[PDB]
Amino acid sequence: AYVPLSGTNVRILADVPFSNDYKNTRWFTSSSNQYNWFNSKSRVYEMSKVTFMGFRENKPYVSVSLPIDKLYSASYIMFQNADYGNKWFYAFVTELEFKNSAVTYVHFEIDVLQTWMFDIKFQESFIVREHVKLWNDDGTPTINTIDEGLS
Amino acid sequence: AYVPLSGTNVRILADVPFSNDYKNTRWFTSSSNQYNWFNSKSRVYEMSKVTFMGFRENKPYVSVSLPIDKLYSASYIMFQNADYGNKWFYAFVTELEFKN
Amino acid sequence: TKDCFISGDINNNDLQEIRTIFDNGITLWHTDNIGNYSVENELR
Amino acid sequence: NGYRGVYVIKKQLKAEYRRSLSSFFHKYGYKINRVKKPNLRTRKAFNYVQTKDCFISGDINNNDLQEIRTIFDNGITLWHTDNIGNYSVENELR
Repeated sequence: AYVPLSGTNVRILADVPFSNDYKNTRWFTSSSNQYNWFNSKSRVYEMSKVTFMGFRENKPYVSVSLPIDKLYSASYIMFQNADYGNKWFYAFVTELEFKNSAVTYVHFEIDVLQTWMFDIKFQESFIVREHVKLWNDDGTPTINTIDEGLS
Repeated sequence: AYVPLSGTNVRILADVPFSNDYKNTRWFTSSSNQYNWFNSKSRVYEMSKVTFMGFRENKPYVSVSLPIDKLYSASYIMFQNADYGNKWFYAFVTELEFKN
Repeated sequence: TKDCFISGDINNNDLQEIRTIFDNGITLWHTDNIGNYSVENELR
Repeated sequence: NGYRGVYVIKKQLKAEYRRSLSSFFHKYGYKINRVKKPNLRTRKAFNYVQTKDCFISGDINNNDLQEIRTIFDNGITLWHTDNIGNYSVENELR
C-alpha cells in the first residue's frame, strides 16, 4: 500500500510528456502495456540498486553518480522494489541538484496515477463531464440535452 | 530540458523593456532573429565563463566583478552552455546586491 | 486562454509556468515600439 | 372527431432526467430541512447523512466530540454491509 524507500532496476527516462499537474496522462489497458510504453523511452541512466532520500520532509530524491550535465534531459523515473515483486513504481523528475562534480541529486515525485493505475476501483460517482456515445446503430443521434449553459 | 547551472558567453544587457509579470513580450519568428535582437542591446558586462549560485533555493544569482554603480542599468542576462550547443538562455535581472 | 495545452521538450516546471502565462493573458509584440497602441495593427 | 367529456392525461419526466435524478437520490437521499434525530441505520446497505449545526453529546473528550460533529455536518455515508462502495444494490428500507 505504501511506496517503498528503496528501488531496484531503476531507470531515468527522457521524453515523458505529462506532468504533476495531472491534467493529462497516458492511459493503459494492462500493467504490461504500461511497462512496454515506458520501456520504449530513451534511458538517461540506470542503476541496479538505490536507496531513496528525503521521504520524511516529503521531497524524495535519489543520488545519481553522474555529472549534472548528463541529466539535463531527465523527465521521469521507474523502479521496482525487492518487496513488491514485479511491480513498477513511476515518478516525475522535478529537479536536478548539484552536490559535487560526479554526483547529482535527482528530485522526484511519485506519479500516483501511473503507479496505482490498476489498483484503483472506481465506484459510482457524480459525473460532471465525460465523453459519451454519440450515435445509435441506425445512425440517429443519442439524446443528450443537459443544459450546457453555453451561448 | 532543464536550465544549466553554469554559463558561457554571458552578457548582462541594459534596456530590455519587458518584465517577469509576463503581460508583454517581444515575439520572434526564429531563434536567430531572437538572438540578433538581444545581441543589438547595449552590454553592461560580459563573461566568457560563469557558475550560477542559488539555483538551490530558487534565488539564482551570479557573482559579477564590477562595482555596483556600473550595473545600475542592468536589466537582462543571456548565456550559453557547453552542453546545450548553440542554445541561448534568457533571464530577467531582478536585483543588485553589494558583496564588496 | 483557459486550460491551454502546451507541450515541448522542456522541464515541466517551466512548461507549467508558460501555460499560466497564456491562461492569464499576454500581449505578444512583433515590433520594437512595445506599448505604442496608436498603430493600426492591421492583419499581417 | 370524437372529442367529448373530460380527459385525464398523465405526464412524467424524460428517461434522461429520470436516470440523472434517480441515481443522485439513490446515493445521497433527499433534501430534508427538518430538525430531527438523523436516520443512521434505516436502509439495508447504506445511509447518507448530512447535517448542519448538529447536536451530539456523550462521555467523550470535547475535542473528539467537536470532530465527530464536523464529520456529520460535512456529510458521510454509513455502510451497513461489507461491500463498501457498491452502489448497485437496491438499498431498500430495513
